[PDB]
This record gives sequence, C-alpha cells and structure tokens, in this order.
Amino acid sequence: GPVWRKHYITYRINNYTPDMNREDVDYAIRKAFQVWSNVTPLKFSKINTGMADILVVFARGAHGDDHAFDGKGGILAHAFGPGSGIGGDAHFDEDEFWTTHSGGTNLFLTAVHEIGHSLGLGHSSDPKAVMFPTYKYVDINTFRLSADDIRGIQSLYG
Ligand SMILES: O=C(NCc1ccc(-c2ccccc2)cc1)[C@@H]1O[C@H]2CN(C(=O)NO)C[C@@H]1O2
Ligand SMILES: [Ca+2]
Ligand SMILES: [Ca+2]
Ligand SMILES: [Ca+2]
Ligand SMILES: [Zn+2]
Ligand SMILES: [Zn+2]
Repeated sequence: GPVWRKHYITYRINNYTPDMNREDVDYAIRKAFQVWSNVTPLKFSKINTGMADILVVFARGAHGDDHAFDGKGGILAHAFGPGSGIGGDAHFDEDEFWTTHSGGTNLFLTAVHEIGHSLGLGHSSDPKAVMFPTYKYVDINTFRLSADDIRGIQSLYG
C-alpha cells in the first residue's frame, strides 16, 4: 500500500486531551515517533501551525471522518495510511482516559501503534507485535518493537 515518498515528515498536535499534562502529551507523542525513526530513515518534526503530514487529534463520537468513536473502551484510536489530506492522520478517542502510566489507556503505547498505521503498516497476527490489534499495557520505559514490527516497517522504508 501507500508509503511516504520523502524522509522529512511533519506532525501537528491539533488539540490536547484534558486527561494529561500538556508537556506529557507532547513527550508521549514525540517518543512514539522516535520508536519508528529508530528503525527507518524517517525524521519527524512537530510544527505549531499550518499543514502537517500527520495531524494528531483527540475527539469523541462522530468527529467528521465517517469513522465514529464508540465511547469508553472498544476502539481506542485509529489512523489513516500515507496520503494527502487526512492521509497519515491519527485520531485518539477522548472517551478513553489517557495516561503516562499503567492506568487508563497509555498514550505512548497507543501512539506507537497508530503511527505504525500512519506510516503504512497494517495489523499483525503476532501477539508480541505493537501492530497486533489488542491493547495490553507493557512497561513503557523499556518498550521495544517486536521482530515482526521491524520486518514490517523495514519492508516499507530503509
Ligand atoms: O483501538 C484498538 N486498538 C489499538 C491498539 C492496538 C494495540 C496496542 C498495543 C499496546 C501495547 C503493546 C502493543 C500493542 C495499542 C492500541 C482496539 O483494539 C482492537 C480491538 N478492539 C477492542 O477489542 N477493544 O476493546 C477495538 C480496537 O481494535
Ligand atoms: Ca472508545
Ligand atoms: Ca495528513
Ligand atoms: Ca478523556
Ligand atoms: Zn477519526
Ligand atoms: Zn490498529
């Protein structure tokens, strides 16, 4: 499927969840991008205004893309593959309670998965992969991609 055809990729945080400190949202998202730039030639930069490749949005219920959220639980987030417009964008369900830790739903871990989609990855059947469909908390301080995730992303980039 589609991939980004350039190495410098921008993201913009459209709005911030009230669930977390602003700086913690910034850091979680930055770290999640870093997971993927660690294993590809991609470079990610946060921009404050204008058109970014990847728009990060927090929203609940119906939010303008025909892919409505479902309240607390269930769908935690979704993201669109590389392309113009909404392509690349990552949306996080505001009806979740986002955190920096094991409580609620961990933003960093969810963002690693969603950014995988923003870069062109689909779901993996391997329960050890970050691209596995099911959320399960793992210690964020020592988090690592599975071999399957690395094979997947490196088949697309680098
Ligand atoms: O948003 C999701 N998932 C995104 C997601 C997947 C995996 C991780 C993940 C977290 C930690 C480690 C590895 C992967 C994070 C977010 C949800 O998981 C599936 C099934 N599902 C569900 O059963 N919810 O109760 C709805 C939706 O689709
Ligand atoms: Ca939900
Ligand atoms: Ca976009
Ligand atoms: Ca919330
Ligand atoms: Zn959406
Ligand atoms: Zn997914």
